[PDB]
Amino acid sequence: IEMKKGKTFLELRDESVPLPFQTYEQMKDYCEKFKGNPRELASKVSQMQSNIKLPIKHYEQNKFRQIRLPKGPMAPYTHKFLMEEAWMFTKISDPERSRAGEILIDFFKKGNLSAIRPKDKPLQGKYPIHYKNLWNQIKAAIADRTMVINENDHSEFLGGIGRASKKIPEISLTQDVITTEGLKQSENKLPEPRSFPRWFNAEWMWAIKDSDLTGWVPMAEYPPADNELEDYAEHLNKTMEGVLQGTNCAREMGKCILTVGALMTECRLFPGKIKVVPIYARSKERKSMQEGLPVPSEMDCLFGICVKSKSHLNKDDGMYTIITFEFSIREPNLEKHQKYTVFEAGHTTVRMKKGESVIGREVPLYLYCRTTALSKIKNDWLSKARRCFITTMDTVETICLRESAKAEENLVEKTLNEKQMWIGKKNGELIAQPLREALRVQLVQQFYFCIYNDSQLEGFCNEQKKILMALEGDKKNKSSFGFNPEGLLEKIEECLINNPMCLFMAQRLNELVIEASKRGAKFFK
Amino acid sequence: MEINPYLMFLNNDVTSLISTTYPYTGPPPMSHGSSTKYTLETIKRTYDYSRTSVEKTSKVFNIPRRKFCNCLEDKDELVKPTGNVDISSLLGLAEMMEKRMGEGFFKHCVMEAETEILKMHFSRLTEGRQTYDWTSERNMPAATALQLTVDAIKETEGPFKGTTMLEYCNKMIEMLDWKEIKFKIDSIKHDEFLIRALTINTMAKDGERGKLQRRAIATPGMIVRPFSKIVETVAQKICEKLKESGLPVGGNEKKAKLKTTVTSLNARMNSDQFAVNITGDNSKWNECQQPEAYLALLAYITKDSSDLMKDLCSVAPVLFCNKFVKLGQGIRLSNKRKTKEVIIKAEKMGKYKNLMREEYKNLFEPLEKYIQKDVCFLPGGMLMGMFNMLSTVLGVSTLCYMDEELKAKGCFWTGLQSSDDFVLFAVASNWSNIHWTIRRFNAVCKLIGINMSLEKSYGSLPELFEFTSMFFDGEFVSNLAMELPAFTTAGVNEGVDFTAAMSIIKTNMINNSLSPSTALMALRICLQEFRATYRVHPWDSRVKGGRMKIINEFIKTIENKDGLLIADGGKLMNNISTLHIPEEVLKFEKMDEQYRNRVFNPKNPFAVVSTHSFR
Amino acid sequence: KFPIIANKRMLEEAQIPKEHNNVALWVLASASCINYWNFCGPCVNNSEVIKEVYKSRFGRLERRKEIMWKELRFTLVDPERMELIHALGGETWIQEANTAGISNVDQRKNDIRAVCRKVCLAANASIMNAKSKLVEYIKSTSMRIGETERKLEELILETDDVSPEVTLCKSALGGQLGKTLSFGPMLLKKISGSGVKVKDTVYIQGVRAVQFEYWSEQEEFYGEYKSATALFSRKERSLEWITIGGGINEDRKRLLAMCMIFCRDGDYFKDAPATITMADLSTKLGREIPYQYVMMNWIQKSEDNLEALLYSRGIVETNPGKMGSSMGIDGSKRAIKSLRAVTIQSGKIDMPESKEKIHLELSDNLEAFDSSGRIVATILDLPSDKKVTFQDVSFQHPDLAVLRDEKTAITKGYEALIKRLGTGDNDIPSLIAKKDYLSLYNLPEVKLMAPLIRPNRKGVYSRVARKLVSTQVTTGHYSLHELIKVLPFTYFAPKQGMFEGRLFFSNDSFVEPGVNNNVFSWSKADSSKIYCHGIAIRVPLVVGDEHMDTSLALLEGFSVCENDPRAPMVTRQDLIDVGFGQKVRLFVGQGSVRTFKRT
Repeated sequence: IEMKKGKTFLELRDESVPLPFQTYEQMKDYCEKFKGNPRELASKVSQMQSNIKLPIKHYEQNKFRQIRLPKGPMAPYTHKFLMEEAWMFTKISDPERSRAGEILIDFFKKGNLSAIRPKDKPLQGKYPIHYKNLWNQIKAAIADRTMVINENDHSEFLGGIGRASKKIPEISLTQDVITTEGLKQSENKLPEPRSFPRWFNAEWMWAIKDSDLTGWVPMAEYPPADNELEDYAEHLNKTMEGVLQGTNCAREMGKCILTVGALMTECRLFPGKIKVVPIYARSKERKSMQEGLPVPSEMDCLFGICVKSKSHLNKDDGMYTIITFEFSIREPNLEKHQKYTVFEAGHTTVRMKKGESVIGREVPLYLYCRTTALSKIKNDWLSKARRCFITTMDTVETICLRESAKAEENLVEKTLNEKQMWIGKKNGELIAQPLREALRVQLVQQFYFCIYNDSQLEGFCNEQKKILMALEGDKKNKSSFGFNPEGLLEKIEECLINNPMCLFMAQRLNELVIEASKRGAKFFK
Repeated sequence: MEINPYLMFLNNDVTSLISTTYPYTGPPPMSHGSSTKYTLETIKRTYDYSRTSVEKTSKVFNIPRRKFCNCLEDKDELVKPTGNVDISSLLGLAEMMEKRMGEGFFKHCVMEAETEILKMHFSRLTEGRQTYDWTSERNMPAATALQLTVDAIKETEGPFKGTTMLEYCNKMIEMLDWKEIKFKIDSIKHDEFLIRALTINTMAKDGERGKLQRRAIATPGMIVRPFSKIVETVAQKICEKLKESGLPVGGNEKKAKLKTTVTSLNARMNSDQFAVNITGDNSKWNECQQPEAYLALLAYITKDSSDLMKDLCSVAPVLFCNKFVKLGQGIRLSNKRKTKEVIIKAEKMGKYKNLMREEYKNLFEPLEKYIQKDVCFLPGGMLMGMFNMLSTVLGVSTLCYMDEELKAKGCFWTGLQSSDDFVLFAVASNWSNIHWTIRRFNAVCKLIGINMSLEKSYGSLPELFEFTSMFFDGEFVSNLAMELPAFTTAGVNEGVDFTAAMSIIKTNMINNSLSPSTALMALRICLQEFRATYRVHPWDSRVKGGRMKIINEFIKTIENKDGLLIADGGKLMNNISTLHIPEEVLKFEKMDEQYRNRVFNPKNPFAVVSTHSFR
Repeated sequence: KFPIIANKRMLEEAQIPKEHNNVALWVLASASCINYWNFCGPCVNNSEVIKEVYKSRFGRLERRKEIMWKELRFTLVDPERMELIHALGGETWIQEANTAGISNVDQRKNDIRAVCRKVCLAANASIMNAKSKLVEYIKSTSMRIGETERKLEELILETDDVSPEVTLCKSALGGQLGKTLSFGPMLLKKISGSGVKVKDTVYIQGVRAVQFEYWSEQEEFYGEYKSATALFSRKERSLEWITIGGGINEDRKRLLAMCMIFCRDGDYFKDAPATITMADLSTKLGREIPYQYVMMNWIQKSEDNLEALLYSRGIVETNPGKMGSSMGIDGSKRAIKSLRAVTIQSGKIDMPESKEKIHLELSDNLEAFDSSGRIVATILDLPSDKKVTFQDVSFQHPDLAVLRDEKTAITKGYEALIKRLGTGDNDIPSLIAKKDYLSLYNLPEVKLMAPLIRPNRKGVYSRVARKLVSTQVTTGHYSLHELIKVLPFTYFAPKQGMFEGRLFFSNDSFVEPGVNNNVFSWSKADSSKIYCHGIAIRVPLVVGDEHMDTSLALLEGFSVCENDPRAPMVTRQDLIDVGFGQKVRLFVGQGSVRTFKRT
């Protein structure tokens, strides 16, 4: 028994070999009899070490430097939906009509949508007429009880603005044709660099606040318990959920979830067709106007509408297109809102408590129009936004066990209610809050990571780790040493373009090293 | 007011908050693609890291063959990557490692791998991420291409009745010499079939934590698959006995290895000496590994063993010394206004080179020599995520080095190495000899292509180092390799997906990457994901779905709602202490006997084998 | 649509019709077919075969069911279980669940030490009767210790387990000691030397001053903190030298800081931190505190204080040959730089033993003294009060336990409401049959429960509750459960306002009609029971229909009616503007909708 040999294989084997050897047999004999001569090897490694100039820095004599950010216009809003400038009409939830096609029709019946009649001239936009005619067609379709749109003139345009052209077979090609058409290799465009955003902090703060309504995110049930471990775990999970669910970030999470759950089905059952889809969410409880305590109130909310183009999700890496018509009661700013076309759609009403009664105060109303694309992978990634809770949970438990182990006793409530964590600076002075209040910041960080996820963010997060470890070593009086910091600075500066999250994180990281310079000796000013 | 979610790093550690820096695990929405330009840049950097210029036209293709091994030139600026290997030093390191572990070590390992292979069925090859068909010229799972190959063999020259790995390999060998080969219908000649077998395609999939540097992960065919499996089996049998080998497994065992290493160090180094750490990160671990050195190493290994293994292990190396690479989708043209756009393949880009831009041109002409129709005759490198065990063995060989020049100075080193990431521990008695030791180590590493990064490799005093996302410290070893399932992509069956997810969560808990509350949250999340996947809900809920209409109609005939299945308006009963236990085993005695027997009825038209399968 | 494949004869033999209710089910088939098959299909008896085949899994389940779960504890590191090691013990936590072994001694030690801590703390409520209240608590505290119902007047002596509380409570009994000490959680001991007390001052904010005491002579001791031995010598308010035997990063830091405080070495005994000036309160509610315990407490607040204290101790650069025995700021075993007068090593320092027993004298602050001062224990070295459930215990004397909480108050109120029934005249059923509800708004028990009500909006709660009560009484349709649930609110004048659907107590809890809740729950088929935080209570009566009529216990001026989807969903506010003969749907709970009609 043996591996019966061919011919071509043997020829290759005798061919593909090291330089001095031209046959497998010579190389084999040299190998099977290779002996050790550590002296020549030592001389060789010393020669290599001599002809190499390996620098070794200690971060103390040659410290780091502040990062040089790009320069130019501010980075605009990028996410698909609106977080802080949003607005929503409300109504009671019927379990017999708990579907988008039904919720939208019901919202439309009372005739509050039909009153939305944007005027011709916008404030800032590009193709207002298309958006306006499309809005009229949407209302018409909803009136017809079918979410479909037959005519394909505007959608076709707005979907083809990205790319649309003819195609000539290579076989039908000559040199004279080329010289006539001036054909060339399609130049590839690069993302333009942008400046630091001056609105991220506001959105973060707004998200930290507590919403009036609560129960945006649905969750599963809690199985039985059989010992103290599962009881403690259940207690901790319930506490954290009760703390977060009443946050404005949860609202956006639930909205994304319920809208993607419908888009992923529309791109599946009505591909190649134009459909209409709402941007809605469902609540389960509020806070009394006379008392700051929770109260059961199941309700539905509609922030806007999202139209769908032809989507097959099997070609062009499954890229498809949509169009958003969102509601707002806050006039825009030119920088943050660049991709948005805006209108003024009549007025609306606001409701607030008045003693033992409710009143209504009319305000204007705006309509935010925008176009954007998506894919199947982005859908699978957004639908799984509940995982953000898992990440936040880990951070909490990390803090709530380590301490509990140092003292050897349950310190969960004590640390949650007492342990102070720096969150920011006010009036040139630090700000601290309990862990129970910093959970919100952690969750918002994870969420924003989930939204602006991209290669740039991957590089930023993979690189900042080294700076963090170097800083930690500095704290504990350890002579951190490196090889080429400036190269790392360049690696990090090259991945900073048209992604506000990375820019904000870089600025805050510079601020961090600045503040730590008061206690560290590895950073410039 | 302002915000800075890093100020919590001042009065706290990093091992407790570092997780907040990276997003949650899952499929990357980046869509890292495998274009032609990226592949060409890769090939260029490969040929360049070869610091030589020699060639030798072959006789099977009439093509040059850049022989970048044992022919080092262009010594200038050698801190940058290199690929020219020295065989003498390689065999010397292998000899050192053998001496350390023992004499009949390699022999014992190769014997074990052999005996394991003998009783192996070729069907094993069906277990693989993906491959590249040599008939349809596409990428598919292993089973599909295997069926294609076997039925083509049947159609052309009768069936394959071996039913074993060895007969399969010998059949492949024989097929290398067949002049005509058929397949469903069409046939081909010898040269084309050879090429197809030596073809490779660049896959875009790159899914993992840390870094998705696998833009152009390889996707070989089926001919070379079994030999690669054999070599990997041997390299694995070897890496097990090595203390500094964290590849085959991770977690508990990994922490054990870490602490064993550290304690042995503390108990070995003399009082005068003081240690240090380095967070190494090998760069271009795929564009500097050459199969020729692997071949010489395998030869030196099997030198004293059955010639069977000597010849067998020498198959995949040569198959990688000659590997045609499938260039991705060809470039496209366009007029000024972009109203017209032409599309051309790669094979014809050499026909319109006068039009492409410079950066794309200067990257194409020097390689036109090696092109045949649409591919590039890459004579070396190692792009696949293969031979990881073998590369790890080579690294461990690098670490087991020691001579008298060091001993005289009272210094040494040690550490641990993954595939392309490692951690070093130097020892000395002066704040300068440490630098000399580091430079010596870098030199010995560069002698054989193993390079190191400078913008991603740092160091610090002994207490703080990082390895495979496991940020070690004086204590509080923190992991970050939290995995999760995915139903939509892998819908194996309704019955088996939840139990598999429970087992996965249990495992993650074992590796300490998960905690009780975190595990419970993940469970309550995966349950909802499952339900939404198979479009199922409980009975209490007021849903109106297609399965739900009939499920809501048939709910009033039962009382043991607890015993109901999740797939059938059920509720959860498992918990942390009941993961290894499937819900079925947990509800058997509780399910109303009627429903029970109605489910476990083997007289049905279709892990506990349920009447819930999706054939 | 029908991706799932199936068999054909297997389908017809089971008579599976397609589109049973517009569900095709199907060779191919859908998934709903599986539901139709498992809900209405053939019946087999193969349970035994399944169990036999899956014996390994079902034996694992049996084993799991064969467990006696125990407590868990957070801590660190200084086959049948491998199937569960994931859930048995991690690295920061661990559970002592056992299988067959039983021995109840160390748990008994924990219980006795906990209760001793408890009682010794309870005695810290006066200024003069310390010893008296203490001893009387002891004599009034008995326990079912282990299996024997023993008292807590002999266990403290029979036991041999050094501790601050054991000693602090046994000295009053004239019990024997072991020459051991307790400076906070740390454990100390003397080796050689001796001295005398001496006084000195220390400033706060740079202006004030406070007196502390120390020793001026040389004296060596043996420190011992969790997972860490040590040896050192104190001389004239300063630490001369010290050596540590067993290494743990966190433990070595706290032990060193505690020994430094014991030696009062450092400048923070000359001046004080700017954090102390925030308080300058070396005092309890009405008692005094030394400077050492204040400093310690300041350490417990944050590790930054520990780092500052350690920086106060001189830091220098280690010289060759000493790295192996050097130290770092974070306890690092070896480092280029270390602290002055330090020595690290491996192996725990063998602790000496003293075979000489003595008795001490308690003071006003219960501080014990053996001789030449040399305090051995005190309350100052104890943790803060930690509530823990005590079982197998009897505690009779006042101050035993407050045993008064809003939850228990509500429980007792409801128990009284239930007992009042009493199946007799001048009780709930007689007033019901008589239709005299006004008297219900004047009972004593409701008056006792009134203080537990949210005061700001109690009028509206009372209004609604009286509405429900009268509407259920007059008509004769009622349900004792919901009545008793809402009664405690029918005791204050009714007023106008906005109601939401919940009745809130003063502890931020609440109750809601027509639904169940932890505080109050009940269900049919067990109507003789009323749960209160899971505590099942009994009804002195029996009913089969008095509760079945709840059509008026949900809303005030409405009554349930037959379901009708056409009726529109509404809220609790617009209800006022409804008419008659106008049905309306409305949520009565979580995903629970019901139809209602006026009157």
